[PDB]
Amino acid sequence: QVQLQQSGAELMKPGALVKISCKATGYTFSSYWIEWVKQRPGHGLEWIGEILPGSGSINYNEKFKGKATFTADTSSNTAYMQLNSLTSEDSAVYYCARNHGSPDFHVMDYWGQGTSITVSSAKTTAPPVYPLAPGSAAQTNSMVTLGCLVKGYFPEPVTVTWNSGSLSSGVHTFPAVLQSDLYTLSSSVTVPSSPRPSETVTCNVAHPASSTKVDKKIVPR
Amino acid sequence: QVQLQQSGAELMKPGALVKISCKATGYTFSSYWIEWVKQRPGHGLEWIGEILPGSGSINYNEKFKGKATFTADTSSNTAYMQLNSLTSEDSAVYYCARNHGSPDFHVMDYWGQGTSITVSSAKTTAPPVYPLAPGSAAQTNSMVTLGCLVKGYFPEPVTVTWNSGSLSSGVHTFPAVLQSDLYTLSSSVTVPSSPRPSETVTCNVAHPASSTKVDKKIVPR
Amino acid sequence: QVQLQQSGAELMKPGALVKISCKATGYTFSSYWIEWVKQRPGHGLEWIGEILPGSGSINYNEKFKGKATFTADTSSNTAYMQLNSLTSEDSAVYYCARNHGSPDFHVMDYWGQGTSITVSSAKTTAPPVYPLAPGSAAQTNSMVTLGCLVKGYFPEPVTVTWNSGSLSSGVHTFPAVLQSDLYTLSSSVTVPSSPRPSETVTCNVAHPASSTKVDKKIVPR
Amino acid sequence: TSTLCLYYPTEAATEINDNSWKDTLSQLFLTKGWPTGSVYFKEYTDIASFSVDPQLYCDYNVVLMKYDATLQLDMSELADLILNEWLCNPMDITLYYYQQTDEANKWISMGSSCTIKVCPLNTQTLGIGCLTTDTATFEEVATAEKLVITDVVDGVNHKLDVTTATCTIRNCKKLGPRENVAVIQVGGSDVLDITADPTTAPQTERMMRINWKKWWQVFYTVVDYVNQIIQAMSK
Amino acid sequence: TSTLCLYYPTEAATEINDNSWKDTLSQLFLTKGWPTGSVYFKEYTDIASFSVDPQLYCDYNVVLMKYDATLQLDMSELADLILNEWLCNPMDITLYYYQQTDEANKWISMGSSCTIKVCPLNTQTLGIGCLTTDTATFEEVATAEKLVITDVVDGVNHKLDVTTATCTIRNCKKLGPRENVAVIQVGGSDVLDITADPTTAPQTERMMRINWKKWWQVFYTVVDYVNQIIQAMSK
Amino acid sequence: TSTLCLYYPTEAATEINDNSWKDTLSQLFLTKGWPTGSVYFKEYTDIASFSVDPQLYCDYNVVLMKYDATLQLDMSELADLILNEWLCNPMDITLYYYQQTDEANKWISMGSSCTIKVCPLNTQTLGIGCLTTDTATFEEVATAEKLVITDVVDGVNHKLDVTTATCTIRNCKKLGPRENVAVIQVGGSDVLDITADPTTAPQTERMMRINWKKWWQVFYTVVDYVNQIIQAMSK
Amino acid sequence: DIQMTQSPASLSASVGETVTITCRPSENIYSYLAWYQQKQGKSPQLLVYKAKTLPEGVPSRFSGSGSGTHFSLKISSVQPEDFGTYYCQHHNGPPLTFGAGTKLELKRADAAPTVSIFPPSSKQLTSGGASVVCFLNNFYPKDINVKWKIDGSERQNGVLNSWTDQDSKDSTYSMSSTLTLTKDEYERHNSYTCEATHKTSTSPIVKSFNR
Amino acid sequence: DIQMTQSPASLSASVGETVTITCRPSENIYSYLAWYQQKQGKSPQLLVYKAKTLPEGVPSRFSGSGSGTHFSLKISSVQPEDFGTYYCQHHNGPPLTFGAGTKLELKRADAAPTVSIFPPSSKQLTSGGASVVCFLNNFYPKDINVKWKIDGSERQNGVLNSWTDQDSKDSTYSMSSTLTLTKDEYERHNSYTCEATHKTSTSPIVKSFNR
Amino acid sequence: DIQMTQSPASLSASVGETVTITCRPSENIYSYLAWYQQKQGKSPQLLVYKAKTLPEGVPSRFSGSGSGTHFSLKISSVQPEDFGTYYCQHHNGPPLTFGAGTKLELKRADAAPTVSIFPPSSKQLTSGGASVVCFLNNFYPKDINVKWKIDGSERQNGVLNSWTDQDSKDSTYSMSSTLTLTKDEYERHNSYTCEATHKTSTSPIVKSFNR
Ligand SMILES: [Ca+2]
Ligand SMILES: [Ca+2]
Ligand SMILES: [Ca+2]
Ligand SMILES: [Ca+2]
Ligand SMILES: [Ca+2]
Ligand SMILES: [Ca+2]
Repeated sequence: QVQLQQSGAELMKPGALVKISCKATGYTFSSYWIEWVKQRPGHGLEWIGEILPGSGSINYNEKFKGKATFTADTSSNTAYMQLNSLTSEDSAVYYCARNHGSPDFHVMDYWGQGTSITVSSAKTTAPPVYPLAPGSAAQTNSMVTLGCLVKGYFPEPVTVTWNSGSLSSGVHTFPAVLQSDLYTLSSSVTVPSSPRPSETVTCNVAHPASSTKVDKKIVPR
Repeated sequence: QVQLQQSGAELMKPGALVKISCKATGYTFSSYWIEWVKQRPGHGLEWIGEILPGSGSINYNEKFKGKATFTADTSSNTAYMQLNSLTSEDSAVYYCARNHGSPDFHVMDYWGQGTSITVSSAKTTAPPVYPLAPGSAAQTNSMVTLGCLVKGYFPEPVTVTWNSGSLSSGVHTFPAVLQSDLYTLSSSVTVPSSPRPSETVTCNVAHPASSTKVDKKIVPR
Repeated sequence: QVQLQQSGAELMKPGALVKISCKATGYTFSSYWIEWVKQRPGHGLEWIGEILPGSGSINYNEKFKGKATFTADTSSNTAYMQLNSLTSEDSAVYYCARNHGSPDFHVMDYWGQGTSITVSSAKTTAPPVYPLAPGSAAQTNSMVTLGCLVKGYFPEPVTVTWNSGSLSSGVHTFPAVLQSDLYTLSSSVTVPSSPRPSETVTCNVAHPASSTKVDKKIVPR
Repeated sequence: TSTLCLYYPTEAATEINDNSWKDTLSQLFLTKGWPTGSVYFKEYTDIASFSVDPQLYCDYNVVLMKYDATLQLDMSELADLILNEWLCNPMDITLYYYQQTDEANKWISMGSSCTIKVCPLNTQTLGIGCLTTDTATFEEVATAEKLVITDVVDGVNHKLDVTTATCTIRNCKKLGPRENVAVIQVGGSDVLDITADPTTAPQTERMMRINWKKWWQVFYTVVDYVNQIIQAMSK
Repeated sequence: TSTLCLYYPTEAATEINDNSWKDTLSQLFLTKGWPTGSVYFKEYTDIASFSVDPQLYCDYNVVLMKYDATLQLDMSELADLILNEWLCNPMDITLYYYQQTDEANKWISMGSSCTIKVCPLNTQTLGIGCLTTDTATFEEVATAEKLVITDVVDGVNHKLDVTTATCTIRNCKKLGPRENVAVIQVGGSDVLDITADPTTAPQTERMMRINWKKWWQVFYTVVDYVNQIIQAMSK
Repeated sequence: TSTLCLYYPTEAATEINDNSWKDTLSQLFLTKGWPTGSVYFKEYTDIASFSVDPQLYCDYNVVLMKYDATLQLDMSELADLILNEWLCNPMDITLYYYQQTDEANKWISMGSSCTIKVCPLNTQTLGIGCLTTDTATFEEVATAEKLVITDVVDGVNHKLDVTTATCTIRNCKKLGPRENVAVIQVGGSDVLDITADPTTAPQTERMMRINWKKWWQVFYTVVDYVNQIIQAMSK
Repeated sequence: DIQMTQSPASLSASVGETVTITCRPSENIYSYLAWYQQKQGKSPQLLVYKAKTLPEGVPSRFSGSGSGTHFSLKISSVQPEDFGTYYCQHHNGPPLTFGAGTKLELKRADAAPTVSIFPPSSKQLTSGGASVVCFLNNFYPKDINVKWKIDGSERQNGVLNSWTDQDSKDSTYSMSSTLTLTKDEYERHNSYTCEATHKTSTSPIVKSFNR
Repeated sequence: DIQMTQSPASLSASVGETVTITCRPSENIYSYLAWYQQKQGKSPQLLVYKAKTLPEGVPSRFSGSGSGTHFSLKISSVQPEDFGTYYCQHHNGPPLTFGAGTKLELKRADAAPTVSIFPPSSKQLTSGGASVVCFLNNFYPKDINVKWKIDGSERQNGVLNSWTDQDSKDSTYSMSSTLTLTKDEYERHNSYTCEATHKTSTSPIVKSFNR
Repeated sequence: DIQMTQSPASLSASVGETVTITCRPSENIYSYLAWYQQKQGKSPQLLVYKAKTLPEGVPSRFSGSGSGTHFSLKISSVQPEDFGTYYCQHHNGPPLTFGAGTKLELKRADAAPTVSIFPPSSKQLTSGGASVVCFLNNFYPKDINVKWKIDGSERQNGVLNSWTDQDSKDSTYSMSSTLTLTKDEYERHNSYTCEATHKTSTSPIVKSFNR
């Protein structure tokens, strides 16, 4: 019943420094090494280093020596990693796993949940939502498709829903994608030509950051 | 200036388990044994066991072995007793007294104030109050008697007052008595035939549990 | 980067006792003696005594033996001085300085900021403000002078401002002076005969104690 | 020709974090004069149990014990077990009563939580200050320990009440000293009283003190002074 | 014919919680060979005071002392008092000044809060680094202790300033060792320096270490090894 | 004719708080028999460094060391340095690799934060369980200490990786014992292991224990027993 | 199991008088007996140990005595502060057992109960069931009994009673019977009598009402 | 630096089938290789160590093998719970290096993309710039490509794309291109075609619109 | 008790000039004398110890000297930052005693007080007592005296005064007398003069008013 719980996600401004943390539960904290792995979207898994809380032994992957610096509080049962001089490319997911005992060295058996860091000198922003209505083109027989476009906002995340959960199945909503510091995202929905336009399918977008709740009904034409 | 202060009163549901506590003040907590006595309304005093905080010595009355389990926190200066698998008959008052020193063994010199436990699978309830007006019978010469009946409520306690403290002396108010999971109680008052009915003697009942404050004037006839 | 920070100011009633405190920062608290100096308005500096936190050594100026009593909490890093049986003449500023090391004995190198004590059996009070308007006397050529008189209040302090900061330069405001348990103070202002009476110079007085904010315009005649 | 067996705790090796530490140290052991296969490395995971039945494999055994206050075990009790030759049998607290025979018959119990209450019997199977019927009258001599060597007045029967659920109590005879072993303790100035007897305190050469800093250092020293350590056993 | 007197602290007996413990142990003492009325049980309630004037009643006295860090008393200071023969007189700090005479004249003060400041006098009754008039110039040699054995440069007069309200200071001469006593300490590895002299450290047989677990166990051991303990006194 | 030099820490004198303490004690020293200019008082501000190169000025040196757990320095390591005659040279961790020669060649490093990682070299300048190129494969033998006496398997070269920014590591040879010095420790029952060797533990007369109460008391005792202390050095 | 036998279960006397409670154990408690006094709505208070010894605070009109199988307590010049429950416990090792208890009451001149019968409320009859109350206020000899006769026929299955402890003012108790039954069961009957037997009244003092 | 070489970068199979991922280190990892499995939006989970040994919980259709410079994993009766990413790491001392990863996908019958083109919003054109969206929903073979032709001429400098992970329901992906440009740049052009190349369609499936 | 004797009690000079405060103890302070400087509304600051040694930060135009019973401080090129109070203390063991203090003021060209007399307020006279104020603003030589003449006759029992510290701007002080008395006492008199003696004015500069 071992378990490492890492701190919550954060988003620093380029140049600043952050503090991730890992809290251990279910084993003698001083008796096992703590691992640190970095995971960027298209780079697999990078080892950063390890630390032995208590004794204080430390090991750094040659490539992070300047960037990462580990510590451990025994009274707290938490190991910390600190990234200095953040760069737009430090944005990624960081894990902390427990390095097994003497038996088999360096096999990490328990992994944290993962902390998330995002470096971006961006500032909060409202996501102008635009209603995507089919081209006036001739009537499509069976199914018709509508869309919603939440554009240029900061920062993640946002909640788009068609008809407040009403119309759920048959919908596709795509992953926000950063375009020039702003995240942009779209969502498509497919219903028989019967419902629309004889209905009122609406885009329910909510930005918990700038606290902007907006609704826009896909008006045909 | 020794003193043991026990936790507040509680009321568990049958089958659950409770935690009483005793906090010591005025002596070296680790140097004296802590006693536990059970007191039900018609059973006098039952010894449960004792514990020696620090060393950890424990002694159980053969009859409670399964029910009670003692512990002690030295840093806290409090001894705990825990009753497992509560039964409707575990309802009673529990004390914690200090077992004197080497001199005279087993003589408890300082007693806690007493904790109170009530096991009852009952649920909160409002106490319908009924006005008790004398029988239309012929006029009684000197004193006349009025009554108030708070019936079927849960749980204890309740506050009945005649004329909000106005009429206090000359009143009798009886101990709630559990009838089928509900407590029921009555209160009588005796004033010369002069005041009543030429007055407005009222029953002021307040149930701090379901927060029901109600007043009912004893209307003759 | 050594530094001693003393507790906030207080005002006891004659006969009571107070607790000043000094918190150390920047050195091994247990390794240096803590000094206590008393400073009344017209008496220079009086030495009270010293204390060595940790070992516990103490030294009292023969003249304070009965009045002052020192203590020190090592876990807290704060030294305390307690004045017993306060007298109207205990009112003054109290400091706490660090007694240098073995090198040079008794030279205090770091001083606290100073705590302030005021003994007075007085009670809170509102400061009736009176507008000081020039004597009807013949017109004064160049500059004219107006005044404000905040009289009989308790306790310190108060805020007088002419035209809410508007008219600042060219003003004189005098130190409150205790007259029979009540503080009294005046403020003068000098502006060309041009502005007044063709203006509206006002006295802005605020007593943060009895929360009395009042404004009074110096009405000529 | 001769063999050296090093006993250490898991934590020791875990802190070292190398897949070749046993190997590196072995080459280093050639320096001090021990052939390529002359030394063996045994890993005890639970000191308490190991101390009781330590199947000593080699000619010379040097066992590393690190004072650990966060386990509540007495170093002395542990030393008394490794440094000596014990011979235990099992005890059935349920059906039988027991008595120790000589200054060498002791009751060594150990486990999760060892709580032992005792009741001395007169020559009738009757309690003396207790009722063989209610354990609330027994005499408590151990309250939840992880290792306990209990001693009672020799030649007296006792009804025993251990918490066999979490404890195991066995009847041991201490027959003497073990020459092929050594204790090297790491940490805690602690002086060891390995006699049940309050009167005596024996300090032997096969009972050595190293000052803790890091485990790699401990092993380096053990290697740098193998002969010195071996000479204290063969001496 | 001979008598054995056991001294223990109250806490010891309180933990035992039996009205017949003294009795049970006595029957157990017949085993080790001591007749029905041959052993006595004396209860000291305050170790500090007992250590000073311990009216030893029997032929053989074995005193049980349990290391208690929550009282701030030095075990060494306490041992130095019981294990030795002291002879004290009262001191009047108010009217007289004092001086110690030999390596055996010490000032033993004890009480609620003992705070002793001293001022050495030259051959004129004048201070040396102090003004016999203002105690703010005195030299503090004890800040609120419960037991203190003060030592000053022999053959020099001193104006003393004790806090007699909570303390009592007496002038003691240590005449030698007490053979009818023994100290059995329970707990704390602690090694005892019972010499005022920094140079020497004497370790005697009448100074024994038992490992604490429960008080019943302590007594069982004391009984199971009575002769061994007695032999260390008569030896 | 002869001279006595007392070494103490600053804290010692600061607690005394007198401008004439050195003087008062000196007159007191005439009592014990030392002429007006016969004793000197040297103030060490940093024990760790003083222990290494303690320029002993007088014929007889008695150094006062107070156990201070809030500095994390080992008393044993400090004793080993003062009580003995060491001879160090500087090491360049950057350009050279090193090896200790005999049971007397040790690496004594000390400073703000001393963190030493080591990598043993085979006879080719190649790692053994490490890559002389990446210190992440080194073996850590000290994690941020204030004083460290490192010991490696004799006769083996090692690439060293100290944190020279906050540490200084020097190569020392211990040539023997110093007769003109003595250690008087104040506080902590602590027994001192001043041998690198786990096998031996030497306890000398020039290694004395005083029980702490106040610094004035310590000095009074040192004076009241000067000869006893001197006799243990000349003996 | 040592069984403590306290007698009398109840005692009654006025100030100044000399009472004597008595504990009698099943086995031989050598002299390890204690006496605690518990006052209305509070906790017990050690009052005597090792048979005859009294703690410090405790007055001295309290006298413990005896040994073996017979022990006695002896409050002498009983003052208003000595009224409540008294227990006895042996302290000769576990398991400890206490006495049953002796309740010391304040004596006084007899008093007859002024009973008042009360028929159901319109409020209640609107619910669905009727309930007849009956108060027997201020009577002295603690003991009192009540019969519920529903049209001559005695009932008892729907009754619920509550008593009051000796009053601080006069020293008289008080009772409260409450006969409950269906609204229907209430209506198919006519006469409701509340009968009460006491020491004062030569014959059952009754009160009643007919619908 | 030991370089782990995982192959294939992507694998595709249906339940019951037997797959085989394979790690190949640059140097000689004696037998110190591990295998972790990471599932969509979670953390990795040790699945195999020291080449062939499996931790406790882990099923047994998972089979590790090999030594030296060649190692292989072998999920056998693949069940719906074995779909996600798989990494391999050596544990022969620092610095540790992981594999690239192998993504195991759920096989299934091919599917053609139902693309829908969408012209700018009046809302947006009021801002100052136009943006053309185009959805290519539910297609199977993961791989799909899109050309943006602004009046016959291919564009690509203003495009931004986003994909969807294999759906839990049908196992089909989904894409979303978004061509952005000035309002002016949008207006001096007439035909906007969104072209898409897939495996299903013999030729580019297109959708378009003219202002 | 060692008595420190600081002189002069007050000193006055302009920037650049060289002043010399001087401490003289009653007994022999060997060379254990210190000098602290305290600035308006703050705390003291060690400035010189063991007679001639200066701490670290402290400038060097500050020069301590002497020994025995005579000691002196010697601020040399006095700059605007060296103005305030200066104390001296011996540090030759308890009890420590400080000097009286020397106040260093900023010199400057003389200035005559522009006094303004102010009669009671209607507001105040409605209370029950009158109070006459009088301001003597911006004068240089610190010293100034005021006489209150209530109809030719000098009064002084109801007066209360307050001063201002040397101003940061011009270096001139300011005073504020406040004669208080009954409303009745105020009304049975007619002429209220506020008289002031200064160094600037050859004769008492007066201001007054008649009801
Ligand atoms: Ca018993
Ligand atoms: Ca035995
Ligand atoms: Ca002095
Ligand atoms: Ca002496
Ligand atoms: Ca390595
Ligand atoms: Ca070496």
